[PDB]
Amino acid sequence: KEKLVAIVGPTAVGKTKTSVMLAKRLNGEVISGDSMQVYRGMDIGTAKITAEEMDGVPHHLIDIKDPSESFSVADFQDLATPLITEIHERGRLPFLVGGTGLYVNAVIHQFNLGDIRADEDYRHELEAFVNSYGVQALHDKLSKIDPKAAAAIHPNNYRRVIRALEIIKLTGSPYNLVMIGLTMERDVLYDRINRRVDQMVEEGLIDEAKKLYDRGIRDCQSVQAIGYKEMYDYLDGNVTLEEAIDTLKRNSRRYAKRQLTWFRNKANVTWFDMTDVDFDKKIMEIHNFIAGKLEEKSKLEH
Amino acid sequence: KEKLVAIVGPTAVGKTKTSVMLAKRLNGEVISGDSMQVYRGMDIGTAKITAEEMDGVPHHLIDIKDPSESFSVADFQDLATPLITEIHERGRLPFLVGGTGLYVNAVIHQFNLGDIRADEDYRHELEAFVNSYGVQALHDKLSKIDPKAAAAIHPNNYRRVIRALEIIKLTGSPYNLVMIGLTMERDVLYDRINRRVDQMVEEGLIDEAKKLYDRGIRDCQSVQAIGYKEMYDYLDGNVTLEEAIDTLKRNSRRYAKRQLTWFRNKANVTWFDMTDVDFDKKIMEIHNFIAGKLEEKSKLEHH
Repeated sequence: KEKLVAIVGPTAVGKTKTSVMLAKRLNGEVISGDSMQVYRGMDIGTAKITAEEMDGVPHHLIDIKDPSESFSVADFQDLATPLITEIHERGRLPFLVGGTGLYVNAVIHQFNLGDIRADEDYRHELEAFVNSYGVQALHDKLSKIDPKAAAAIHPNNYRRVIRALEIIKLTGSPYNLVMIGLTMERDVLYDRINRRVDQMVEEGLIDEAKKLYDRGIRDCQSVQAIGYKEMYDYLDGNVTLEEAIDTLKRNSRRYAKRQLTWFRNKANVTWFDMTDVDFDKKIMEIHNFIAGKLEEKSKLEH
Repeated sequence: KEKLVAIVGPTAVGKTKTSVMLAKRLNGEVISGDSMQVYRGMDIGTAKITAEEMDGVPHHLIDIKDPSESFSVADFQDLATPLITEIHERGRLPFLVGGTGLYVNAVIHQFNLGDIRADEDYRHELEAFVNSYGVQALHDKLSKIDPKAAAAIHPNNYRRVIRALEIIKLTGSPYNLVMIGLTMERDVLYDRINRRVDQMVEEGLIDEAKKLYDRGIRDCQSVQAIGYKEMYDYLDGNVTLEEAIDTLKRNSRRYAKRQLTWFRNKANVTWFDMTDVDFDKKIMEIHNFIAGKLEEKSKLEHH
C-alpha cells in the first residue's frame, strides 16, 4: 500500500504553508489538486504558489496547461496516480494538497472514469438476430423490455432499434490514506478572502484578465473560473468595476463556504482549526498525528 | 456515380445461374452477398457456388474466413465497398448477388457503422456543473429530464447521476444502382427448398457438420447458421436425425419467406417471376431491363 497524505479545506486557510512545512519534516513532494493552478500565464487570479512558498519542496501539476485547454477530473487522475508512485520511487512521501471534491475523490478512491461505450459483440448478436428473424422481431424484443421507447421508433428502422437496445444494455481507498482538513472561524476566513481579492487587484488582476481577453480566450474552463468571469463581465461592459470586485469577493466567499461544507461532509477527514496563528504549535500537532496514523496503518497492514 | 447491379431474392430461385449469365454479356464480376459463403470447409451446408457454376465469371468474398472467426456486416462492407471500386478500375461491372438484407443494405447505402461512445466533454460539463452547483441541483437536472430514474437514485450519489445523464445524451444510395429481385410461386419454391435439403443430406451435410463438431467448433456464427444448428442438436442427441432434417427444411422455408418479405419491402426493386418459365426468354428480358436502366441513369447523371 502506497502512503498518501491529503490536505483539503476552503481557500485562504493556510493550506500552502502547512503543507510545505509538513513535507519538510516528512521528506515529501507536493501534488497540486487545484485545477486552476495548471494554467500558465494566469498567476494572480489563481493565487498560484510561488517558488518562494515552495521553499525547496517540489510541486507537480502547476503550469502544465495553456489557458485555452481544459483539465478534467479524468486528466487529473491520469497524471496524479502515476505521480504518487514516482514520488515513492524517490523515497519521498506524496502530498495531495487542495482541490475540489471531484478531483480529490477521483484519486483517493481510484474511480473508473472510463468512457461509456457500447460493446461491439452485442451489436453482432443483435444483427444476427434480425438476420435470422426480421425487423419486426427485433422491434418486438424492444417492446418486451421498453414499450414506450419502441413505440417511439419505426419497426422498419432496425437501425435505431439496434441502438436503443445497445444503449438499454449500457444502462444495466487503495492507498494508505491520511486526510486532514483545515478550517477557520467564519468571520476570520471571509476577511482573509476579501483581502485576498484586494491583493489580486493590487498586483494586477485586471491586466491579467485583459491579456487573456485580448488573446481571444472566451467561454473556456480557465476564464469561467470564479475569479476571471467577474473581470470578464466588466471588460464586456456589463457591470461596473466596483460591481465586479464586489461580485468577485462574494463569489469567493460563497465558494469557500461550499468547499468547507463539502469536505466537512466527507468521512475519514481529521479537521484542524487554524483560527489561531500559533503555527509552531499546530504544525507540530498535525505532524504528530499524520506521522503516527501513517505508521499505525502500516503496522496494521504488516 | 459508380454503377452497381444487385440481384436479391430467397434461396432456390436461380440467383446463381441468372447472375453468371447476366455478368457474361455485361462484362461483370460477382461479389457474394451471402455471409455464410465466406466460411471455408463449409461447402454443402451453405450451397456454395462451384467453379463450374461460375463458368469463368470471377467471384469475390468466398472462402475468406475460418469457421471459428466472425464476419459482421461491418466486416463485409469494408471488403465490398473497396472491391466495387477495384472492379470499376478493371472496366467491369460489379454484381452484388444473394445475401441477407443486412449485408446488401449496408453496402448500397454506405451506412456509417461507427461505434457509440459518450463525449468526454459532456461528462466534463456535468462534473463542472456538480461542483459549481449543489449535488441535488445536478439531481434536479436529471429529474427534469427523467423523474423516474431520478427518484431512483439518492442525490448524494452524483457519480450515478452523471452516468444517467450521459446515457440519456447518447439517445438524443451513392451508386448508380439497379436492384432486381427473383421470386417464384409459393408451393414451387418450397418444394425446391426441401429437395435442396435432401440434396445436402445426400452430398454429406451430416459428415460436414461432424467435422466442424469434432474439431470443437461451437457457439460460433458459422455453426449457428440455419443449416448447421439443426445437425448440432442431432449430434448433441437432443433430437432424432429425421427430426433434424424435418426441422432444417422448415427453418429453410421460414427463412426464405423472411428474406422475400425484407426485399419486397425495399423500394426500387424490380421483380421477376422465375416460376418454371422459359429461361432463355427471361434472362434476355432481365438483361434488357438492367442494361437499359444503367444507361438511362448514366445519361440522366450527365445532364
